[PDB]
Amino acid sequence: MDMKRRIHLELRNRTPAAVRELVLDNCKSNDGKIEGLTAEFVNLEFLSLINVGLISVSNLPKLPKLKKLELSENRIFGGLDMLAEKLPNLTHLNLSGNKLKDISTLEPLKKLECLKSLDLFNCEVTNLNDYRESVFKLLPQLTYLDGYDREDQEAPDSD
Amino acid sequence: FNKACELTDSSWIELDEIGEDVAPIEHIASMRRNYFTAEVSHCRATEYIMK
Amino acid sequence: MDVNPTLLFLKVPVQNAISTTFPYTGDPPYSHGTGTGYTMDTVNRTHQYSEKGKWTKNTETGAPQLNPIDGPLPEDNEPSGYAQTDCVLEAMAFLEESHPGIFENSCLETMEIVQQTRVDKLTQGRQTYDWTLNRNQPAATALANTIEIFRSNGLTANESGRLIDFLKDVMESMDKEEMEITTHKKQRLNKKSYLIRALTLNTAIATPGMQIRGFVYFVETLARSICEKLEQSGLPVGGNEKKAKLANVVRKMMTNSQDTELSFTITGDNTKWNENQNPRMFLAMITYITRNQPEWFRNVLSIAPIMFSNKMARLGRGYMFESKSMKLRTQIPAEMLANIDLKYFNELTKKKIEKIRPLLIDGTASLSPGMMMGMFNMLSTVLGVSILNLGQKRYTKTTYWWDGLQSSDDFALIVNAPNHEGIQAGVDRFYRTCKLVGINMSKKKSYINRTGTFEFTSFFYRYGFVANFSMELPSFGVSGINESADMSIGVTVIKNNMINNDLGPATAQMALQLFIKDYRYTYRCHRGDTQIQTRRSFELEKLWEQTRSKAGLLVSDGGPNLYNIRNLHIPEVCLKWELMDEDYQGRLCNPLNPFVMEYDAVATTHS
Amino acid sequence: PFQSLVPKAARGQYSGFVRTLFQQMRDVLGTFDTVQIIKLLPFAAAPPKQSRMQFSSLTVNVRG
Repeated sequence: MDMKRRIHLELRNRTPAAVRELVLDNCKSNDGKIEGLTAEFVNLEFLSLINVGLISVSNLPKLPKLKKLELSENRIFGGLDMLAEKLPNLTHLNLSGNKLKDISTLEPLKKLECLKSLDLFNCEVTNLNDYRESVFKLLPQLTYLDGYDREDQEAPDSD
Repeated sequence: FNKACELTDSSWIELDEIGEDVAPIEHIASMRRNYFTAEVSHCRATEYIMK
Repeated sequence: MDVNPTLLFLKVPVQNAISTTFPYTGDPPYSHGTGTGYTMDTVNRTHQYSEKGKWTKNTETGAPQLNPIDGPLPEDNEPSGYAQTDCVLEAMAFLEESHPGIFENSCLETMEIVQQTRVDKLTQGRQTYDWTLNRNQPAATALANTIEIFRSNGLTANESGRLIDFLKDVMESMDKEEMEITTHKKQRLNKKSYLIRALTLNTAIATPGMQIRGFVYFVETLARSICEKLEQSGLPVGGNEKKAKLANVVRKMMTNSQDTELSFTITGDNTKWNENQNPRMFLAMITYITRNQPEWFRNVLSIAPIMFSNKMARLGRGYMFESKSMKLRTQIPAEMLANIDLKYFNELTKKKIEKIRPLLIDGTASLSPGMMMGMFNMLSTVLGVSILNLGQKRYTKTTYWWDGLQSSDDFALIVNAPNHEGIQAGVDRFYRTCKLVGINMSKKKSYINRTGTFEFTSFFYRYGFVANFSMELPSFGVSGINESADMSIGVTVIKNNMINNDLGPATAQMALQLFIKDYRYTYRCHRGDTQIQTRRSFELEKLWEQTRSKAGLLVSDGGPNLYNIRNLHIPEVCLKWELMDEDYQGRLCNPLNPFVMEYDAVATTHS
Repeated sequence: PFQSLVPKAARGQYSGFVRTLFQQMRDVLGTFDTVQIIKLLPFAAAPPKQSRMQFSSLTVNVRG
């Protein structure tokens, strides 16, 4: 079941304007891009693209209200500049298990105003020295990187 | 090596005391040693040492 | 970031952060080079470097012997042991001329030393080969066994106690027609077998037997007495004093080296030092040092080279064969290398065995051509200094003149000249004059750079600053004798280590901290305040409660440490004297105990 | 002078902590212990920094 199918399977005869949390993981990508979602999704605030073979997020929809996006287990190697404009209100991003290999790749996220968490587990960029410090200086608004704030104090629950 | 050169949230080496520092050379030695021990007490290299 | 510690050298000169490049401070947990392979290879190499010599057969031992002295002059920039007797004698004559009376005074001092030294001085050493067991045992055991066997065979002059009498007994033993060795086993060795057993080295990768050591000691005593008078030599000294010599030499060659005279320093290293020095040449130079001297002195001093030049070598433990299709692990002793079929071994080992087989006698391998490491270390330095003395500008009769430092296979040569061609010619005269005496400079371990920076036996000199990294950090742990002795030893270690092997104040203090930690953790004597709960805590707690002057308690009585740099030479019980409670003083140092440089300390209840 | 002994790395995080505690003695009427004030007062003389840690022991360096 590719995205276009499961989306409708998850649409559940409920109009796109009335979805607030959509879960689409392990499904597929057309070739390496999200296909099936459309801008009519306006009430969505939790999209989970986990394990969907995804080579980029170029053709992502426009979700004003998105706040909890997660692209873990995919193979994004850049092109995150789109997420800034297309998800102005995103405040919880989960890029774990992807193919990011440089701090430069995370430069585009600097212009997201309301960012609160960035999970970056199992990514080749996490093997660097002064990794967390460099990330926290490139993304000053961040207050939880990988789960801990600044002194390795776990992020409080109920987020 | 990159991860072995990083700080941690712990204090792995707990050294003991030394006599008072009277001689100026003693003061310089104590200053160097204290700065170093502060910079290396919390570290993953010390974790490997103690483990 | 990707951390690259070497990149630190982009900011700090290398000689400043040179310590970074030394991996270990301690003996590594691995064995680098040893065994039958690395001994057979050394034998083959020593014979290869002298292959154009004269082959003879030793009448007594009955083993082939290679004599390269006065052999063909070298023709390529490769090691050669063909030392020329005329060249060595001329070099030593010039050394005597430039330092009048040096040989005479050294000979007189050594002669005085010979007639006094006791046999006990022969047990203050390291492992030694027992000709009575074909094994290695500490010096005292070897000496005792040799003396017992000598007495059992009728030789008893060693009872006098003088070392020279023991040497006379050794020489007499070498003449006996049969030696009877009875071990705590009854065995008899004919003249040839015992002679081989006394002319053998076991596996510094080789240790001489007990017969050789007696004469080696006197020869090296003469060598030390000679070296102490040569400013060029740097072997007999150590620590801060050595750091002087470096500066001194750089001062000598730069006094007025400013009138365009280009100065250049060669940081060098002699390739295969031990495998080119020829004991025949050491005899040729000892016969020159001991001229116009009592015949007995010359005879006693000429017997170490004589015994080396006929020396044999035991290959080693042997090889280990592993069959991975049968899961078998067998061992082949070295004695069977003379007949075992040459199919098991690999190609390189097969070639080694084939090349060494002609030299195998009675399981050993004749090693006449060259010396072995660790022996005649201070007599080799004299030859090197003599070579360094041939650049005095009265012996070159030219415009380039060299003079430097050498420490037995480590040297730094300063080659002042008026222009670059002068430097390139004064380096060639040294590299060629130094090949005639069998010394081979290593071209792949040296380098020449303008004066003001070099390296000499790990004493890195840079523009007047000398960094001393020759010696390693000593073990900063409890000795393990008792509570009182360990504190006295451990503190003294740090003190005399700071004095001799340059140790920083801060690192000294941290070493003291680590020592105190180990001390308190071995003998459970943690501080009274500290909450560690051991079996000895309760008693230490109560004693803490009832002492008003808690500062006076010994570190072993759950008290506070008081040792800083300024008071590392003061014993504990005398440092913490005024601070003790009179009753505590009486209790600790009561002569009614039921309990009671090294360990210099006061006696207390802890012993 | 007391601030010289306290570790630099955690010199500030203590202050905040201690400061917060003292505020909770001025807001919760009826709670006031002199011993706690005289114990933790010198630890609160550095630029405070905020953290979510619950300190069990404030460390001070004497003679190494």
